[PDB]
Amino acid sequence: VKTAETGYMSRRLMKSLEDLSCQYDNTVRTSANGIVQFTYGGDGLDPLE
Amino acid sequence: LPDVVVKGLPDISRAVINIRDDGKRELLVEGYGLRDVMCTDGVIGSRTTTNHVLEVFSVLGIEAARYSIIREINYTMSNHGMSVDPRHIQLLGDVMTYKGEVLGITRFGLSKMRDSVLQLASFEKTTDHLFDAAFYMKKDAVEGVS
Amino acid sequence: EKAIPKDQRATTPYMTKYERARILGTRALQISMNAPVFVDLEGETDPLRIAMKELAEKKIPLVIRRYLPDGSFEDWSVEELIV
Amino acid sequence: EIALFKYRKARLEPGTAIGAIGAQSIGEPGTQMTLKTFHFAGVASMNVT
Amino acid sequence: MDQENERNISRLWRAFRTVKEMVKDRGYFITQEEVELPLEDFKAKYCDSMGRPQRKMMSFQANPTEESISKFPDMGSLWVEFCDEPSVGVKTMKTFVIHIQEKNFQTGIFVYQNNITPSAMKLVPSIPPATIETFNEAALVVNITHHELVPKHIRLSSDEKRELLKRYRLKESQLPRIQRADPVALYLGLKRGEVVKIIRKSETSGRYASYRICM
Amino acid sequence: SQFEKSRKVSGPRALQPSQFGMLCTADTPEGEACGLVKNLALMTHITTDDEEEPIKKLCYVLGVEDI
Amino acid sequence: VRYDNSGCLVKREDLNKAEYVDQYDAERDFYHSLREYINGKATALANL
Repeated sequence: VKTAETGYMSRRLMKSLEDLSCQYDNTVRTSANGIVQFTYGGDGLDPLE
Repeated sequence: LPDVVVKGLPDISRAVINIRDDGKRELLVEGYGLRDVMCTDGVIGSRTTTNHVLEVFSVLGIEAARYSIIREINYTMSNHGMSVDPRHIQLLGDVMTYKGEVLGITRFGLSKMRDSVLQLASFEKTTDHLFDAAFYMKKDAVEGVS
Repeated sequence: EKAIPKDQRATTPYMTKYERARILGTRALQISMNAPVFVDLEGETDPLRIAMKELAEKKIPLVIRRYLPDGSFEDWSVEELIV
Repeated sequence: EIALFKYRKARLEPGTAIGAIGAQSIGEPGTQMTLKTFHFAGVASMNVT
Repeated sequence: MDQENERNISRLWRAFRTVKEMVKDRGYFITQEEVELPLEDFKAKYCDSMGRPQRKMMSFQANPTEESISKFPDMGSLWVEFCDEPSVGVKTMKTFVIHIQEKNFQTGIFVYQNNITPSAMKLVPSIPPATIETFNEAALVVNITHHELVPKHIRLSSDEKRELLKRYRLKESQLPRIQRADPVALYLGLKRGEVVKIIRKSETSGRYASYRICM
Repeated sequence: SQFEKSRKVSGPRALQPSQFGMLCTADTPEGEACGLVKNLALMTHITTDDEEEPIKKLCYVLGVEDI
Repeated sequence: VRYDNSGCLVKREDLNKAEYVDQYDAERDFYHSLREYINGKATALANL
């Protein structure tokens, strides 16, 4: 029964966290340039690196 | 008559006092107040935290609602392993409440900022978001990836 | 709409991994349309492979226009950017 | 030199779709849930979700 | 019964602490003797000889502390009062509005007692320059700001808002919004178009600030 | 077996202890019909309604009164 | 350089804690942590 819910929470969470990218002024914004967070995580560090 | 209250708070089911690893005693209730519970003789109103996010939002505010939602997600995942490197949790706890109100991801939740009609047409209960978009005459500048 | 001059550039002087793949694909799409190369390539095919030889030598005649969200052009030539 | 190079490469690069990464990093550990009844209480005092 | 009059005077004393802390947080001159007075300086100062608390013996006036004048030229004094009846009708708040219009008060906050009638809420936009705030004595027992979860909210000036929007190259619409009738906003009295600064204390990074704008 | 709705079922898919020797405790399909489709064991027998008439007249002989 | 949100610089005796916590604070805190890590080696070398 888990195979019927393989992506239902991840697709609904993808509806809002989709058009967010960091601009060249180190600010993460939305598609309509409305700013949402001034620096990423309070420090601007990539959690991958 | 035999279910009329006498003394106590009306919106709390029960209460259990619990012992930690040290010699301290902490009570816990299962209610919904957080204002009349915080305004109680015997306890201190310095720190108390509930699971309900809207209960914190109605009493404490916007900025104290995101600081609880970045740790309630952190609590329901660190009890299994699976580190989700909490900057992701802080990004989740900021896109839900950057408008001045805590509204989640539901049918009435995707209408927080997205002016895009076709992005909002990728959800269930269709044939009602197109007609009011054609009635109120949305300008709908294409900017989103959807 | 205003173009930032060379002495007022405020962005990072490094090359992003997102702007390494687009400049390489644009160079490889130009080479596949019979553009003259500027590298001593060994005899081979696949313009995506001989565009990496130009990127490793830094002889690509392009620049990377970096737009800020009010119009702040900020030219940023490729050879100025280091890998 | 090592401590400055590993910090200067660690910043979040401009243009990273950081909403799409954060939306999949949360939902993908969500798809491995069994029942797993736990409790934030003593000897089976409360059933918490 | 005197048992209901021994601990219910500390219920109003703890709110009397919160009103002093709130008028201190606005940027008004208060001293470190009226906010740190013990129970011995409150029994024979505010209540009756029989044992009940008085009503009209709470109202005082606070002036700005000679630095917020330089930060804000268009700001004056307030006039905090206290109820006489458990349910405010007409004549007492008409006396309050005539008092504010008479003695040249730019604002004044009103502590309320038990339960709000709908005949008293249509008059709250009375004076277009001078606004008033309607609190509740059950919502002023505990203090919201230093709980565990509320960071340091700091109201900025019109000279500091101009420096913020020029440095980020923004407008007033891009900043994250905060609503009216919020327990952070009505504690500090934010108007429409005022940027507040928030100093968050996180774990992965530490201490960092952000900015909100009020609607 | 037939379901009512496939949203919040959660009940008729676990193995009941009351099918010991009646239904097969191993052979179930793997997929959407997991637990909804069952099998009989070896020594079982599904019965039929016989008469219902002489059993009621036999209880009255054994001592029960009419209602 | 730390600025107090209204133009010019901050005071010299206002750098530990203030109401003017700006950006570039995690970077200088990382620099102070690296200073503290280097100081831990010389302290052990002097104690040995």
